[PDB]
Amino acid sequence: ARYLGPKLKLSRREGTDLFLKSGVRAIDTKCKIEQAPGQHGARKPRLSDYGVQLREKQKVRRIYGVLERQFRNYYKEAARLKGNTGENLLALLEGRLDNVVYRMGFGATRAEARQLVSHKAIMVNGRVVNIASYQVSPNDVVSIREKAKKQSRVKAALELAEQREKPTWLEVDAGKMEGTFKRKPERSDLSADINEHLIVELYSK
Amino acid sequence: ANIKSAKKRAIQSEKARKHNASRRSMMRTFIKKVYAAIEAGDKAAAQKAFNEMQPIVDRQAAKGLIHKNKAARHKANLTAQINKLA
Amino acid sequence: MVTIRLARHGAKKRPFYQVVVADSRNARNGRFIERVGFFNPIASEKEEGTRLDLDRIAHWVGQGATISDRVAALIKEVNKA
Amino acid sequence: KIRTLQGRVVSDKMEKSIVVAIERFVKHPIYGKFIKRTTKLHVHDENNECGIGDVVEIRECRPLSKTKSWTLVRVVEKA
RNA sequence: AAUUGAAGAGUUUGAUCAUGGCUCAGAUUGAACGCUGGCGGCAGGCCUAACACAUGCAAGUCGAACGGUAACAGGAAGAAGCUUGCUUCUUUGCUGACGAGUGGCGGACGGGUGAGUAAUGUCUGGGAAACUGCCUGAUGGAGGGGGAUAACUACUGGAAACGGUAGCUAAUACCGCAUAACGUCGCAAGACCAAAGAGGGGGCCUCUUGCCAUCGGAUGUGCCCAGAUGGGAUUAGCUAGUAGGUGGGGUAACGGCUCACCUAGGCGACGAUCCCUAGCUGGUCUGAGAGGAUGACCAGCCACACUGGAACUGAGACACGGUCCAGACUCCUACGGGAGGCAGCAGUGGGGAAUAUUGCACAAUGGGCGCAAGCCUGAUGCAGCCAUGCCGCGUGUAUGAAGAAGGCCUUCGGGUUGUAAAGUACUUUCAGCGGGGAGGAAGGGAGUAAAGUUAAUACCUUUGCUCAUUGACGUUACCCGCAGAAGAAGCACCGGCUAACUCCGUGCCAGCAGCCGCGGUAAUACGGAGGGUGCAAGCGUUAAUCGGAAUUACUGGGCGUAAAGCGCACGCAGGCGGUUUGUUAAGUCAGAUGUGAAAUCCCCGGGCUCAACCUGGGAACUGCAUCUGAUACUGGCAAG
Ligand SMILES: [Mg+2]
Ligand SMILES: [Mg+2]
Ligand SMILES: [Mg+2]
Ligand SMILES: [Mg+2]
Ligand SMILES: [Mg+2]
Ligand SMILES: [Mg+2]
Ligand SMILES: [Mg+2]
Ligand SMILES: [Mg+2]
Ligand SMILES: [Mg+2]
Ligand SMILES: [Mg+2]
Ligand SMILES: [Mg+2]
Ligand SMILES: [Mg+2]
Ligand SMILES: [Mg+2]
Ligand SMILES: [Mg+2]
Ligand SMILES: [Mg+2]
Ligand SMILES: [Mg+2]
Ligand SMILES: [Mg+2]
Ligand SMILES: [Mg+2]
Ligand SMILES: [Mg+2]
Ligand SMILES: [Mg+2]
Ligand SMILES: [Mg+2]
Ligand SMILES: [Mg+2]
Ligand SMILES: [Mg+2]
Ligand SMILES: [Mg+2]
Ligand SMILES: [Mg+2]
Ligand SMILES: [Mg+2]
Ligand SMILES: [Mg+2]
Ligand SMILES: [Mg+2]
Repeated sequence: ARYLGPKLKLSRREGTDLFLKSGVRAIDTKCKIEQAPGQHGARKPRLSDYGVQLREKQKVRRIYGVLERQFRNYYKEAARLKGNTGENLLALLEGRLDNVVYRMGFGATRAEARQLVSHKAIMVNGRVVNIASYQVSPNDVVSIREKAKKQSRVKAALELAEQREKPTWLEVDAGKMEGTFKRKPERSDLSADINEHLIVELYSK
Repeated sequence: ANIKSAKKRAIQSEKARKHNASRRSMMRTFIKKVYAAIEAGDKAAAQKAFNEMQPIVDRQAAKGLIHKNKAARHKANLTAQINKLA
Repeated sequence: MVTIRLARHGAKKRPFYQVVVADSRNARNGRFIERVGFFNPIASEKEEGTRLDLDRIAHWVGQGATISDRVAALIKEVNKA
Repeated sequence: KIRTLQGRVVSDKMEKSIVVAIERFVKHPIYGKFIKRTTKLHVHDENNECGIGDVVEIRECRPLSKTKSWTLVRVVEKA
């Protein structure tokens, strides 16, 4: 129900940084990021169009740490919701509580944010929520519980987030360890490297 | 019967069957008297038998042995037959 | 006869009652004539945990329908017991 | 109004009874073509007024025999 | 706001285009099997033998209808050891009560199953000739008598089951009589028809409740019609109560429902009859849709209750745990004769690829009886078992080059498994252990005060007010502490389709395989390994449905040569119909009204920490009927 294996294999297969490490070091100094894993990694056998769609889907899944059944349900919800299906899917993924905890800088990675959520360190609107997939809505306040404010993990994670592009759809107070989900991100707020139409097409087959 | 109330019900409905059968035989006998008098051609005897029967069918309808519609049917049929006779 | 009673819906350990008008011989969750409200015994604060169509209820009552004890208590409570 | 049906007498060989073919124009549920469909009704004809070929207006009534639950209203146009 | 909706690929050939079948990728399930398996929430769980069933339980209740008193728990009248307290007494329907019995109501519900049924069913919409316990509105009545009969007693028959005889006794059991219309019959005059008491209180009265009649309501049910609802024409004729009429009978009611007579009809290529199969619907799965497939759970309708048949009682049954008969089977027997029906809930055997506990509780909701208290309730609420599904979560999180050891490959340089381990620093969800602790408990019972009733401060009824209490689940949800990464990862695949490649082992063998195919020494296709890919507490396989299949083509295909124009023609039924005017308003179109159950789907919200689940309003239910309009087109009619 969670991927527990080596992390940089996933990035190396996707051929890009999935941000599955804290980012204290460059991912180059920890692995051969330009080479796919395994004995025949250096090879680069032509990828079919199906392969391209599959790899895009897997890359987004692995960024956010979502298994296939949950991800498929996300696609179904995005298709049901009014508007652009791929943008809806990205918005749903960004709304996850573990992802929001990471985006506010409380967790060094999304897996650390997930553990913070799971281990009951996170409050949404003053109430403990330990569900990683909980959907945060606009104007919600996400805070570190008082018992967890002394954790060195969280201070280090806030330091790390200081050295990333700050999301504009959130408002974090690193002193009180509180953040506000102002609005759902638009597509411009998310990376232009994600090609979500490929995921939509994959699931529409 | 396996259930106590079912055994009591069987006894009670047998008792009622005997009671009802006696009453129903009596009422049918009086109706048949009216019909026999009609067939013989005797109006006066037919009317006398009808006057005997009428309270009986009315009372048996009041007691639920027959529906009041059935008593009304017997009265109407016999009256129509008796009147169309002379 | 015609009764006004509670049909037990919802989920296990979390009952939700529909207030129905029914021939009393029918099953509790079966055939009914008209639904005239609901009662949520575990409704949260700010939630409307009871709604009754008192006009329809009075129409059926002035027409011979009896009222179960729970529904009678609910009618009294909609009128501030 | 009174609900009525109009149709062609196809048999009058019964005493006080006739058979009336009622015609309806219905769209086919699959192909969409409007097609003609016939309903045959045993109708009570007191006075034996109707002949084979007349067009009669009929109406529904209580059962009068095993197969009769319709009665004559009038002959709209005679044969 | 509530229709954001539509992908192909492989394979015929030396190659090509087309045609065309086969096959695959998807989604789904009451699944089963193999490998594996941590937790929880919610749901689901005999699809086969409508096979046979051990055992327990699934329908009672009312003493406020009645005679009563078996038992008890006492209040009285009379009684023995030997603790000066005391049993033990013995009696007594006096009292609370209550076994058996009469009586009332229930047992027609609830629950099960899908055998039968292709239309006495079901669905949608109309309808007329009906009955309807309990509930409810109105108006009146509610007098005065009688004969019994259980129980009980005595005797008596039978192994038993079950009876027989005689004598007592009661009623809200039963039956006359009276009374008798706005009831029934009758054109009318007339004639005729009912009933029951019981409880609480009181200086017979009053209150409550029950009883009878009639007409209403409501609910339920019976009946009728039209359209719809599988397959087969290598089933084309079927039918004599048959079709209709008249009269009698019959039913709650119309009706060949039945009978007598008369007429000779009735059904059928718009598919009758016959044969095969089948419970129907809301819906469910699939699909862009139109369709196709389907009817498990949930809800509506129907049918059935060992098999065949029958009626009785009753408001209601031709009656799952009633009666009678017959049959098969099982059992008891003293051999004469008797007993039984899990397709209620558990459960057993059996059949099967396969489907669970002989559990807890009436606390809640509902049902029966009761004035109530309450009793009953395998309905139901829960619990148990099972990864059967859906959903959620965990199995750690940082950091870590020594790019360690081993494995594997190697062109012998190295590459890879690799930040993966280890090491270091953290976090404790869930599981374990301790403590804390909601909500589903609304009522009901006692007193109390007012009314509101009366002769009455009384009974009783409504309100408030006080008291003490009511939870099966249950060691509940949930919350807080404790210890420590500890207790938690597998399954399929890697020739193309199709994401994922190499070495050794084998040598047309062993074997694989959905299709195309692979294997005969240099196999990414067999087998093991290393590496990898996809899913993940599951993963695969099989079965089965729709999709892809525009491959039955309505949407949406073809027929010169690929399969396909009858050898040719005439022609009935049928389909179709030049042009103008009038009329009609059937089709068609517009609006409205009724209906289209709820659930489900969809949209918007709301509740469970989220989700699944639950849930409030909407939309939708594309249909049908009716009414009112429109008149271009189609149809009818009239004139050209
Ligand atoms: Mg899961
Ligand atoms: Mg008929
Ligand atoms: Mg009586
Ligand atoms: Mg009298
Ligand atoms: Mg069958
Ligand atoms: Mg299609
Ligand atoms: Mg079907
Ligand atoms: Mg009867
Ligand atoms: Mg029964
Ligand atoms: Mg049984
Ligand atoms: Mg059973
Ligand atoms: Mg077996
Ligand atoms: Mg019992
Ligand atoms: Mg409580
Ligand atoms: Mg490939
Ligand atoms: Mg080899
Ligand atoms: Mg098709
Ligand atoms: Mg073709
Ligand atoms: Mg040829
Ligand atoms: Mg040819
Ligand atoms: Mg030719
Ligand atoms: Mg010709
Ligand atoms: Mg024309
Ligand atoms: Mg019209
Ligand atoms: Mg609906
Ligand atoms: Mg919410
Ligand atoms: Mg809704
Ligand atoms: Mg015209």
